[PDB]
This record gives sequence, C-alpha cells and structure tokens, in this order.
Amino acid sequence: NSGLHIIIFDEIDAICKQRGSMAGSTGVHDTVVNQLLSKIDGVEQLNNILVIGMTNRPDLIDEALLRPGRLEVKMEIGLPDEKGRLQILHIHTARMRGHQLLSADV
Amino acid sequence: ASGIIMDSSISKQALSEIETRHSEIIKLENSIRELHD
Amino acid sequence: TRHSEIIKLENSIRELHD
Amino acid sequence: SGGFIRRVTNDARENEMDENLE
Repeated sequence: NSGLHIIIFDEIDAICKQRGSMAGSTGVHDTVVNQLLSKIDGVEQLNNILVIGMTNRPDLIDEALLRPGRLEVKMEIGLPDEKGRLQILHIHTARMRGHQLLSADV
Repeated sequence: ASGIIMDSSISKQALSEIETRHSEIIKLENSIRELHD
Repeated sequence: TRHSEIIKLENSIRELHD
Repeated sequence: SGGFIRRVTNDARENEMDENLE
C-alpha cells in the first residue's frame, strides 16, 4: 500500500560504463556500478520505485544493466517530420496569437 | 611518457586523549555551595 | 601537580566546614 | 601549583579555566 518514488538519473553514461574496461579507474568506477546493480534488484525485493535514464551514447552502458527487470523500456527520440514540425510550431506561438501580437499574413 | 594520474585518501581519529575526567568538577561546586549555605 | 593542589583544596574546605 | 588542567585539548577554553582555579 506504499506510495511511489521516482529517481531521475541525468547523463547516466558518466558513471555507469562497462565493467573491466579501465580497471575501475583506481577502483571507484567499478564499485559504483556493482553497488548500483546490487541495489536495483537484489536478494531483498522492492516494488515501489521507478528509475529514468537519459544519454546520447547508448552503446557504452554496461550490458548487465540493460536487461529485462532493471531497465526494460528503451526508447529512441529522433528528428520530426512535416506534421511534427507543424505541431511544434503551433505549440510555441499560442501566447502571441492569443493576444493579437501576430500579423495576419504569417 | 604516460602520466596524469589520481589517488584516493583515508583518515585517522588522532585526538584519542580523554577529556571526561577533568569535566567532573560538579562535586567541588556542591561542597562550596554547602559552605555558602 | 594535580594531587597536591586537589588535596590542598580538599583539606582547606574540610577544615572550614568543621 | 603551576596549573590545574592537563592541556590535552589545547584551545583557550582550558587556559582561562586554569587561571580561575588558581
């Protein structure tokens, strides 16, 4: 009956690179990954968390983390097409058109 | 010439010397309070 | 030096009390 | 008798203390 807790990692490819790639760079860069893995899904179980991650280089993250049960839903956001551009231009000119600051020949 | 490295650090609680013993001056104040009484 | 001064103070206090 | 507090902690708090006792 618990609530919901949200965590938002930003630029997750800065601390979660592949294990054994650089000897942990003096150790910390490996123990960090091990602790995170053990915490997301371990012997004890949690059912009221949600973790969101973002990155521009998605082929560097550790494989043992991108498996079902840890980070399932992977999504790719790409450039829009004509209808998308029309919708984006419609979103960002509502306030002007509301107060009549936009000419009638646009 | 490979170079440009880093390191980690630890600490130590070196102020082991006790201080509680010299702070139990209450009894002398009690005796002098009795004297003033 | 602790013992001498502490005992001296105690002696003076006890004598005053008595 | 030359002092009353063992200055294991140094700091001013001890010093004044001692004088007062004397």
